[PDB]
Amino acid sequence: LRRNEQNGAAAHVIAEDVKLLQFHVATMVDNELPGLPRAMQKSGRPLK
Amino acid sequence: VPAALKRLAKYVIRGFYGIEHALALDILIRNSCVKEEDMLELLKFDRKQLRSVLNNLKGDKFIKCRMRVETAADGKTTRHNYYFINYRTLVNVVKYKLDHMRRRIETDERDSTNRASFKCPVCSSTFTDLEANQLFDPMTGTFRCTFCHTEVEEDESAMPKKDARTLLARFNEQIEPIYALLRETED
Amino acid sequence: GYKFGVLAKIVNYMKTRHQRGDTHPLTLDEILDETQHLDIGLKQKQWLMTEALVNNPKIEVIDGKYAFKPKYNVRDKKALLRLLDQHDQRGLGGILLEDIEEALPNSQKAVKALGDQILFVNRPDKKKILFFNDKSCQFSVDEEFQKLWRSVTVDSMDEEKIEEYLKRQGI
Amino acid sequence: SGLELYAEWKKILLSPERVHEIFKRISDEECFVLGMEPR
Ligand SMILES: [Zn+2]
Repeated sequence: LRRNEQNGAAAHVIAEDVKLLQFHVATMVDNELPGLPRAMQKSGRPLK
Repeated sequence: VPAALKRLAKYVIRGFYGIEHALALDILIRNSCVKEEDMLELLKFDRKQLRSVLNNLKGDKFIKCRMRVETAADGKTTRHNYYFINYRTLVNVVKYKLDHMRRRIETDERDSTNRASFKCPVCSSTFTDLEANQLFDPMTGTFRCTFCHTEVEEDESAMPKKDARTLLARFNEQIEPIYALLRETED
Repeated sequence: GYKFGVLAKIVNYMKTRHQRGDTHPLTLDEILDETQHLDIGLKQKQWLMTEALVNNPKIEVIDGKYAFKPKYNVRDKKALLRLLDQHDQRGLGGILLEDIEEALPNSQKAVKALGDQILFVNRPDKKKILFFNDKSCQFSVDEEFQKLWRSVTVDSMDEEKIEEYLKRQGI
Repeated sequence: SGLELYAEWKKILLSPERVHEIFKRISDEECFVLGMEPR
């Protein structure tokens, strides 16, 4: 995200990039969000 | 629409923005209000490219847009985006970009002061000038660090500070020509 | 081809003939001879004469006969510069580099000779779009200036805060 | 919806930054009314 702002990337790219950052931040706090994908550990086992 | 506003908009857009933004402004200069679709055909730009440029022009509020919804001859709904230049909002935003840069001089100067004057190169750990005295051993007669048992040199931390000062006076040169441009806002 | 295949060969043969350097016009019957289309239908003979050989932008009607249109195509450095100038003056838009190359043989010589007079925009597919270099008002500055300008984020600010700064600093 | 907020009056997506400024402008006294100790 920092490079995109530094390089003045497309607004939609940042908007999509921000969405992924929001997912991981929310996912780390809680991996059982309502009606949202479960972030596995690359093996089908949901992260705690 | 006084010619002073029209003349400046070209001057500013050609300065801080690429030819793509200037070309779009020319269409709005010729006609007070122009459809988004009409601009796309005239400029022949890509749909995503034009939208990104328009979004950037909307980011600084140089030109405003209004959405008109009507029924086409075949019955399908038509939503046309009409873009028009708002000089009153443009002047305020462009003026805001002056004081920030003008006041940016103070902010940049603080960056140099942040760097520590004394540093230890061997251990690659910044040494506080006061902490050096406590770390300094009176028996040895020269300041040293116990963990690495080597002499310290603060000359290295000196050179980066000098360069940053040139970047400041060099920064001011950029906004000097624009100061002349923005005088057309007040006229 | 019936009603569609014959015309394609006429266009191809005509295009090749011009590349040889024969600017002289050619009649409908004359062109048919070298294209092995002597048995073309009568209704196609009038259709080509009335529609195909006039509506096409590469067919010039001269003294009744038909000839290529190298004038519209760019074949000189001066024409290349003039075409871009008209596009900017009338706001028609840019032209892809590939379109100029086919129209202008050895377009590199003309492009390099004009130099900065042509503005090149690289499309995602490597295609280059040419735009006239309007030298009326120019302003180029150091790279770091834009970097600092980019560092000043403005899309994430509200109008009230943006306008409040003016009175905050007293301007 | 999901992790994104929508504001309608027409409709524009609300980003986390767009909400930060409003919260900063809130006075300490207003927090007491909202049942949240400012300190
Ligand atoms: Zn050390």
